[PDB]
Amino acid sequence: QESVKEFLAKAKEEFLKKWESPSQNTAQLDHFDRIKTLGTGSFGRVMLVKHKETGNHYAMKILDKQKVVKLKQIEHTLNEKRILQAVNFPFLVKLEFSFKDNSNLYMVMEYVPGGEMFSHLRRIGRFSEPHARFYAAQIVLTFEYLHSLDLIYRDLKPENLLIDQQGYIQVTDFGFAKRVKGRTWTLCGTPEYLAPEIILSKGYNKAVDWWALGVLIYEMAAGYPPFFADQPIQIYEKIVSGKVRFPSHFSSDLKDLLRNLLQVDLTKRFGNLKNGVNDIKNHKWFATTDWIAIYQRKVEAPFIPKFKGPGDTSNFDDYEEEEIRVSINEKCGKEFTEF
Ligand SMILES: c1cc(-c2nnc([C@H]3CCNC3)o2)ccn1
Ligand SMILES: c1cc(-c2nnc([C@H]3CCNC3)o2)ccn1
Repeated sequence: QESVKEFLAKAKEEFLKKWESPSQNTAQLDHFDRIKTLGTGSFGRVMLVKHKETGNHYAMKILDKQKVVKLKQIEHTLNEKRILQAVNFPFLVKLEFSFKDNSNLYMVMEYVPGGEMFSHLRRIGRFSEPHARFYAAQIVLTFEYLHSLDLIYRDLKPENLLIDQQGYIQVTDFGFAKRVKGRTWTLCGTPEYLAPEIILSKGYNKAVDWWALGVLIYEMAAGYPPFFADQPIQIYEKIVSGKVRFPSHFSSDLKDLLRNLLQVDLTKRFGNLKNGVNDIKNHKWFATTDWIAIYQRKVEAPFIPKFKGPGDTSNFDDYEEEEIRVSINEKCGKEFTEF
C-alpha cells in the first residue's frame, strides 16, 4: 500500500497547487459555435459547442449570474469551478476552459458522447452484477481520490455519470462539491440518494458519499432505488427507517455489502471505519476486481455506447433551444469576482 500512499500524497500536492492559484479567463464565447442543448436546469444549462479554430467539440455549462444569486447558489457555483480546475483523475470529466461575461458564467468541459448512465440503465432495465461492479469500482476509486483531498462530492446519481467511448465512467456536475475538513451542514442532493444525517439536518461528513454509493449499486442491480416512494416526504421516512428489501436475485455478497453501505448509523457505515475505503475494496463482492487494472483502464468494458463520432448527439435528448443573451451592462460583478 506504500505505492497507494505515495500516489495519494502526490495527488494532494498537485491539487493544492492549483487550488491556491486558480486559473481564470482562458477563453471567450465567440471562439465557439453553438450546436445543441444537452440539458437544462433552474439556473443553467449544458450545450454542445465546437471550437471555431481547432474544430474540437466541448460541453459548455452556462450559468445565469442573476439567477444564481436569486437561488442562493453563489458559494456553490464558486466551489464547482475552483474544484474542477484543480482535480485530475481518470474518471472525472476534464475542465478545459472557463470565463465569464456581463451576464453568465461558463465552464467548458470535454464532451463525452456516450450519454448518461441513467438512459442506458432505464433502457435495458437492470445491469448484471458484473456490469454494476465494473461501474461501482470506478466510483470507489474516484471517492478515494476526492476524499483524500478533503472533498465531498454530494451529487452521486445515474444522471451525473457519463459513459465514454471506451465504456468507462466520467463523473460530471460538481455543483454541490465542497472542500470540507470536518463537518458541513447544507441541505442538498436528490431525494432518493440522501443519507439520513442530511435529512435530519445534522452536521455531516464524507460518509454521505458512501451512503449514496449504496443507493447507486442497489439501483444499478435492481433497476429502481431502495427507498422509492411517490413524494419526497415519504422517501425521507423510508430512508430514516433504514428498512431495505432486497430482490431475490441479488447475490448474498451483494446484500451484505449494501447492508454495510446503507447503514443508518454513520459511525458504523463502510467507508467511515478505521480501515477507511479498504473495508469496501476488500469485501467479498469485489473479490474478482483488479483495482490497478481498472485505474489503468485495461479491463474490457461490459458495454460500448453506439455513436457515430465526436459530434454525435444521438445519446442525449431534445430540449427547446433558447438564446444565449449577454447584456450590455455588467450584472453581479462583485459577487463573482473570484470566478
Ligand atoms: C450557508 C448556506 C449555503 C446555502 N446555499 N444554498 C442554500 C439554500 C438556502 C436557501 N435556498 C438555498 O444555503 C451554503 C453554505 N453556507
Ligand atoms: C456531455 C454532457 C456533460 C454534462 N455536464 N453536466 C451534465 C449534466 C446535464 C444533465 N445531467 C448531467 O452533463 C459533460 C460532458 N459531456
